[PDB]
Amino acid sequence: QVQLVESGGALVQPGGSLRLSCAASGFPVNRYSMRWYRQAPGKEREWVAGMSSAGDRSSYEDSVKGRFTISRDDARNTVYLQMNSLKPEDTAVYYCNVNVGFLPADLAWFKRNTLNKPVIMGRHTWESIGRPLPGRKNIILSSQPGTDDRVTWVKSVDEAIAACGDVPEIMVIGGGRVYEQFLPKAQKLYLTHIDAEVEGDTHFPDYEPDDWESVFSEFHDADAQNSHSYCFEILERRGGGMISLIAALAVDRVIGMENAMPWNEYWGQGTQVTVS
Ligand SMILES: NC(=O)C1=CN([C@@H]2O[C@H](COP(=O)(O)OP(=O)(O)OC[C@H]3O[C@@H](n4cnc5c(N)ncnc54)[C@H](OP(=O)(O)O)[C@@H]3O)[C@@H](O)[C@H]2O)C=CC1
Ligand SMILES: COc1cc(Cc2cnc(N)nc2N)cc(OC)c1OC
Repeated sequence: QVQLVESGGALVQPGGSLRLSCAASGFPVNRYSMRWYRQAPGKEREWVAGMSSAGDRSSYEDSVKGRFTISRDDARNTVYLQMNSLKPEDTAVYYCNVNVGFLPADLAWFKRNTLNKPVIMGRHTWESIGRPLPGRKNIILSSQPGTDDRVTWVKSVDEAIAACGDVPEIMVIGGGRVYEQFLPKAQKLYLTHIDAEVEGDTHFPDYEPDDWESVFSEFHDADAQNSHSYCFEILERRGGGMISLIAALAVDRVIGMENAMPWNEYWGQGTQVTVS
């Protein structure tokens, strides 16, 4: 449905020039602000350049100012990154990005309901967040050794729970495969229901409503602060422990698309630029 694919990456000599393009599908580039990011080898993703919805404002990161220029062709539904005077430090995977909404209310809800609790998440969700959640014991499930010694890495559901210790509540924070496993064990669901019709590749497991009793619920219209209407909800299991799940669900239980939340943004595949 919605898809971005970059091209133009190449091996290029220092001082040379390159032009990246990002072909968009499923939406018009001139309706949203488009952004370029890049991730140098074994480094964290950084923002490179962006262009506003109307095409009037172009912003650049310090290290590329005067060398890169972003532009777009409304007809070809494509964004471009002209890169000149390439430096070896420009070496990275370059990623196209579209900003289709924001929902800070859900992130405030998430923070408020997880601070001072341990959080369990799968490896893909760790990658989607990209950073430890401060003020929380982070527990990541993965069959493979960890890659970040700031968080606790575990190899099984039972170890994840044991890693939490004796706490009154454990928060399972995603993603789809992890939710499936912890749903049968959960006493409580914190849900954000988002009024967004999006396809994704990750879903919240179907929970049966008669299994669950709503103890809190609160609908908020969309406005200039949250671009989709949303409804917070807290459910308790009829006939239950300390395990809670917290998740934000768009229509039909979609929770994710390529390690991002599709009510807010979509990412491209990335194109490799090597300056050497
Ligand atoms: N809207 C929302 O509320 C949320 C949305 N999301 C979205 O969900 C998507 C990711 O969900 P998903 O793709 O399901 O991946 P998950 O985040 O559930 O993590 C999957 C990985 O976790 C590890 N894992 C899971 N169970 C076990 C186990 N029993 N023992 C060992 N390792 C285990 C494996 O890692 P390995 O392969 O290393 O063994 C597995 O591949 C992303 O798009 C993200 O944006 C994420 C969080 C919340
Ligand atoms: C703190 O930032 C993120 C948090 C989450 C997890 C999460 C986010 N919102 C809700 N309601 N439940 C969750 N389990 C997921 C994210 O990406 C999928 C985040 O980055 C945007």
